[PDB]
Amino acid sequence: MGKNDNDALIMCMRCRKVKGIDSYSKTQWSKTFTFVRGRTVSVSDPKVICRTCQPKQHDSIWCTACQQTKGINEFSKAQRHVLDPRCQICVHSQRN
Ligand SMILES: [Zn+2]
Ligand SMILES: [Zn+2]
Repeated sequence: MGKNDNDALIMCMRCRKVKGIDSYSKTQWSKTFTFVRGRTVSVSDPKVICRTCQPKQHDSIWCTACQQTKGINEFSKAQRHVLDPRCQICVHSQRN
């Protein structure tokens, strides 16, 4: 499960930087090999990027109740429509 085969280093095509499963996501690193006839096989040419090389953005809503940035996950849909969104926690704190 990592006796010595965990020293594999995948070259990044983005920053031409070579790193191990450390700087490589498990999902991306897994693409280094595929399953054939029920046998593990190394991909001929696996194209992957670094964790930082890949994009990462998420929508959020500014709250004036606590003056803290929060995602839309912890924010009700209606709270997003209003002109003054309030965290699902702030609303239960201000008794609205
Ligand atoms: Zn990279
Ligand atoms: Zn708030």
